[PDB]
Amino acid sequence: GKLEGRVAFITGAARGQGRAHAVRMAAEGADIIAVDIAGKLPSCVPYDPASPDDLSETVRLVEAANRRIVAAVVDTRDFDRLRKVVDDGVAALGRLDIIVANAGVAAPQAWDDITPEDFRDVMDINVTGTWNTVMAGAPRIIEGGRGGSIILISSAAGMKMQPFMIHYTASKHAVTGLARAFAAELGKHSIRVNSVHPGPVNTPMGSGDMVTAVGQAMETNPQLSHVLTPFLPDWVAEPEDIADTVCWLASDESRKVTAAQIPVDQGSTQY
Amino acid sequence: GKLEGRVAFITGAARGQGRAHAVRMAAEGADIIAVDIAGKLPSCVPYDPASPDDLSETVRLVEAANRRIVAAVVDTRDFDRLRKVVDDGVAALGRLDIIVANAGVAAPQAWDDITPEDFRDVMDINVTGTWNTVMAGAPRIIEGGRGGSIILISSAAGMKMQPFMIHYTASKHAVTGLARAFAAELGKHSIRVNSVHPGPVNTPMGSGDMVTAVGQAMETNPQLSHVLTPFLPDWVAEPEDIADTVCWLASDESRKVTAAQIPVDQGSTQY
Amino acid sequence: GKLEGRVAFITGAARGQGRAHAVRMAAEGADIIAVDIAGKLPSCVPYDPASPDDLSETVRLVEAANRRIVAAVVDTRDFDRLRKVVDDGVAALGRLDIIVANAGVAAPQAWDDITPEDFRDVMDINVTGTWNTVMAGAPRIIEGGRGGSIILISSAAGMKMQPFMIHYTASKHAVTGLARAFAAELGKHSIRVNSVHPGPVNTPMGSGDMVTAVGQAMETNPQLSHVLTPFLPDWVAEPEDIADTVCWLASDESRKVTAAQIPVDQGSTQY
Amino acid sequence: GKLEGRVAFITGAARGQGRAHAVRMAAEGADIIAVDIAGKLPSCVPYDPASPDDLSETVRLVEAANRRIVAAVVDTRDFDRLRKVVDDGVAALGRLDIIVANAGVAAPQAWDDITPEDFRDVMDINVTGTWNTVMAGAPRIIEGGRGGSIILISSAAGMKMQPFMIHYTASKHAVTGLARAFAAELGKHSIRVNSVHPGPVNTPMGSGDMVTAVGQAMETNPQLSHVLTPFLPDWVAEPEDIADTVCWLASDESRKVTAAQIPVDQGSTQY
Ligand SMILES: NC(=O)c1ccc[n+]([C@@H]2O[C@H](COP(=O)([O-])OP(=O)(O)OC[C@H]3O[C@@H](n4cnc5c(N)ncnc54)[C@H](O)[C@@H]3O)[C@@H](O)[C@H]2O)c1
Ligand SMILES: NC(=O)c1ccc[n+]([C@@H]2O[C@H](COP(=O)([O-])OP(=O)(O)OC[C@H]3O[C@@H](n4cnc5c(N)ncnc54)[C@H](O)[C@@H]3O)[C@@H](O)[C@H]2O)c1
Ligand SMILES: NC(=O)c1ccc[n+]([C@@H]2O[C@H](COP(=O)([O-])OP(=O)(O)OC[C@H]3O[C@@H](n4cnc5c(N)ncnc54)[C@H](O)[C@@H]3O)[C@@H](O)[C@H]2O)c1
Ligand SMILES: NC(=O)c1ccc[n+]([C@@H]2O[C@H](COP(=O)([O-])OP(=O)(O)OC[C@H]3O[C@@H](n4cnc5c(N)ncnc54)[C@H](O)[C@@H]3O)[C@@H](O)[C@H]2O)c1
Repeated sequence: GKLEGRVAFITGAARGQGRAHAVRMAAEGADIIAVDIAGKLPSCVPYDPASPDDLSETVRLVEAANRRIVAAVVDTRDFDRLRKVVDDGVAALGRLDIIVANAGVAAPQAWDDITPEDFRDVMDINVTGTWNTVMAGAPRIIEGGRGGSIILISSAAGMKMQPFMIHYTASKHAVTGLARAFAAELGKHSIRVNSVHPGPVNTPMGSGDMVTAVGQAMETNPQLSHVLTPFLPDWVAEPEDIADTVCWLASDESRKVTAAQIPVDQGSTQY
Repeated sequence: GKLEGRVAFITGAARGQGRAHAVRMAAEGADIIAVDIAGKLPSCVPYDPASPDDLSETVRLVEAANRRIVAAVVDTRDFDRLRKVVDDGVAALGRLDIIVANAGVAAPQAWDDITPEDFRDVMDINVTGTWNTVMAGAPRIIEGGRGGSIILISSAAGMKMQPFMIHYTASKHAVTGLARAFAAELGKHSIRVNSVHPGPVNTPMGSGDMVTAVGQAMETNPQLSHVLTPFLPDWVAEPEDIADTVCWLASDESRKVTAAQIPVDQGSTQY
Repeated sequence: GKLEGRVAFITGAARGQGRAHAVRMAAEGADIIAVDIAGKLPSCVPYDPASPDDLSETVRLVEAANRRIVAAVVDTRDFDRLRKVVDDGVAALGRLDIIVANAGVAAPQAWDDITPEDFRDVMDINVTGTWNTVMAGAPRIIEGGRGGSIILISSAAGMKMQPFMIHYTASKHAVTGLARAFAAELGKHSIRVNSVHPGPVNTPMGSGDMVTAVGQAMETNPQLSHVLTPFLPDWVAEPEDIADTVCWLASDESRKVTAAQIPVDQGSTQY
Repeated sequence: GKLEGRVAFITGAARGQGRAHAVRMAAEGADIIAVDIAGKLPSCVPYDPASPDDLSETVRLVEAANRRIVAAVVDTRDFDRLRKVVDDGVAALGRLDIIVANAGVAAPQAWDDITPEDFRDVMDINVTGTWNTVMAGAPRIIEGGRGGSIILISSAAGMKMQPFMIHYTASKHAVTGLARAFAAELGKHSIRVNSVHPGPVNTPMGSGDMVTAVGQAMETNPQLSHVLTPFLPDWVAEPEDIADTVCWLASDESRKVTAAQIPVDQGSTQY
């Protein structure tokens, strides 16, 4: 496997893309430190939350590949507990090489329906949770002295833009900034830091009231409806496609790639 | 003048570039709604704070140009107070056409010296404050039915990156995201939203211990010393050079320009 | 007048945007060196060519503003004649401060209908002609020892992309590269070099004949139909709108701005 | 073998990165159509040209990997010959899946030492040769009806800029544009088109008088010396590092990635 003997720390691992990364990296020989909030999301979020049962299933899948996994229910906004969990994982698994900062939320809203609390919540999770993840993981990669690879999941919205969520777009741009900023200062440790920018991905972020919320928002400005048009026939990527790119970024075959924005969007950022 | 009969809402107006904008737009015929925190900055900020007296001196300068000014001591993180101040100002001056979201802080710090507090404070002011500013002002532009122009002050850091301030670079990227996102949804009201990206500017953001904080950070990674190198002979722009660009963006001579990132950096973002 | 005493060299001056630059900079007090091919364009170009009479009309409009103007029929691909025309102009007018490299062509074609000759003709005009223009003018700017300002006209296509003209998008990207490259080496002379990226502009390039060509190419791929969608209500800028931006770039009010890509596209490059 | 049963068409295959792509893709199970000028380079080029013997050695290595290879000495500027070579290769090998447009030249020169001939030569090769490559291969990928993957080799210069080669920088931006424009019209055939942007690579592009040419150009503007500074400790990548990224883009593990600019530059485009 491409990641034999390695240990990856992955947030938002209970389902969707985060589960896809855990499962892919375990298959490549990595042991896993997996976290998810596994509970209530901000009230502007229209789809269903993840559950402790979801995270148990990620655990089951990773063990079925014969790898060790340390999993915990924790909010990426809770820096002290996140730091504690990472330290407990590393003590247990012996090292840390890879961070995937994947936990995030989306909430379609017309600009003038976004309350201060709404803005705060999305920014807190998508940016501060992302910064907390690097801050919990990086000193443990540095201590090993082997170099490493940190992948921050941004969005197509964080390279170009996405309409009907001012907070989300801001937050995903902030993630681009976090990648370039952490890349510059962590590069002397041979730690690569890169951001990944998916278009629409087939995950439970499409569940609950998402379709309705998107539908309602679009009505407020129909001129903005083609911002996510791809060049390929596909509008939607599978979580495995994102895991493909993130696996490559984790692997030694991207050892010279850092500070980069990697789109996996069937071309829509150039549309 | 290029802004006869217009009204501009300018944040961070007590000194530096914010004062230069007020003075420049006043000279152009605009009445002003000016706000500043005029007091203690986050503990990670190494330079000196502004005072209420700094804000009064901006008031004097604008009145000396024979223009009207409404001014208030207010934190851009305080949405409730900011909306009230804007609403009273617009009631007093008759309309709103222009927003310059200019209040911001900088703090040189090694990445591993940024506490959760420091990160939060820089993010809250540079992003949340910026968002609060548009939210308080844009409805007043809309109701006038004339279109208008909103300028968000980002940084070179928000187009490329700047080392030794993870929070700052992330926040200024977020500001790029705010300008594109607000441009997309407000465009139907004929409201332009653009961001401006200065390199170093000759302001009191250079005051107190800033040069010291800079050298101390630079010491942690000398390889990063040349990120801000210009193509022109000059490393530093004057606040009036930034006012030059923001005035163009406020004027009817940029009516078709929106969602843009305008650098004023002597070429450094391409260095 | 913002350009009193200055001299500007403008290509593609016979009509459209180039004429609007001449007229505007004349109104601001500059004398003008104006050239145009004023004759046949490559066969892939679907709209009507300019004529000697068109250039003569630009001359009269410039003379009407009480300015001096040296005008000549010349192909920007003709490096020797372009250099002599500049040299003659500078001998007559005393100096050179400003370059607007505006001459260019557009040709909608399905990717597989572009012949080698078509690709060559579009590249030669849009890239080599632009490069010849800088090589003919920049030595005379340097000679004066006053600094100066060079504006290359690219396109939204050269920031993002435009479908159905592989040559044109490539050429306009080359223009972004020319600007950054010349900015880097000419900056030591205090010569700024920037690129300007219009969306659709209301000029003879966008004639009926063009519309037909655009419709034909579009039929080959309907999904690519919304690449030029604006955030503002207007899809088309006026040539005066572009002249507003290029004038600001020529003026001392942008003395710190170099290597920049300035869009005038109502938001479309972020759509 | 990530590429069993596939056929890749690779230009500049006699040595350096082109040979590394041939060798790697053959190891991954692909058969090869390989071309190289294998002779005289433009006179502005300071390093050593390749020879027919170099190309024969590439043939030797692919054959030793137990793969089939069709190789020819041909200039990418020659559309007629290049197309005929591709056609003979596809008649022999059965199909075409992958294109690596890698043939390119570099020439350090102060801006005012670039002759019209130097400019045209660098442009014809890096841009027209690249376009000719796609035009010769893409119809063949289309006729197979299986989708495919086109990788254009640009440079870090084509994402940011590189000093002391106006032509080179312009050509590599043009390559960025080509990737986007072709991605747009070929995506309906499930053909991805992407560009790859290396920083310095350890190849014979460093041979002959390259070191001298670089040092001499640098003397004309010492301010520009740090444009290629990395965030990682290494300034230089190996051709295998680039082959890693091109291999990934050729593979099914980047099936949703198109119109992307992929830097392999240790972070220098964000420096
Ligand atoms: N789905 C898309 O179309 C799409 C497109 C672009 C980007 N993204 C981004 O990709 C990432 C993966 O999301 P997904 O599509 O797998 O959606 P998902 O909602 O199925 O997965 C996200 C997971 O993160 C967890 N999470 C959310 N907030 C958290 C917090 N504060 N602390 C800890 N865990 C938290 C959720 O419980 C959930 O398990 C997110 O960063 C998202 O913004 C998604
Ligand atoms: N000076 C530089 O080198 C530089 C470079 C790039 C960008 N910028 C940005 O330019 C903008 C203006 O900065 P400046 O150079 O004039 O520095 P400055 O400190 O002189 O002026 C900033 C002003 O904003 C005010 N302010 C700060 N936080 C506030 C808050 N929460 N609420 C209300 N007011 C607040 C301060 O009191 C101060 O008066 C900032 O956004 C800054 O980040 C500065
Ligand atoms: N009109 C648009 O929608 C649009 C959009 C983006 C960019 N542009 C760019 O704006 C610039 C000006 O174009 P325009 O809209 O005024 O169109 P236009 O055709 O009216 O003007 C272009 C002028 O340049 C001249 N010209 C063309 N090739 C020449 C050559 N080799 N040498 C000398 N002169 C030459 C033409 O004769 C014409 O007078 C061009 O670079 C064009 O690519 C136009
Ligand atoms: N070496 C670097 O530092 C570096 C950095 C960034 C990008 N690049 C780019 O990478 C690519 C590969 O170059 P390399 O580094 O392996 O150097 P190289 O000179 O060793 O390889 C280039 C090969 O292309 C061939 N070639 C050149 N022009 C040709 C033409 N018109 N027709 C056919 N073949 C031709 C040359 O003969 C040579 O064998 C080029 O596009 C180059 O511009 C190189």
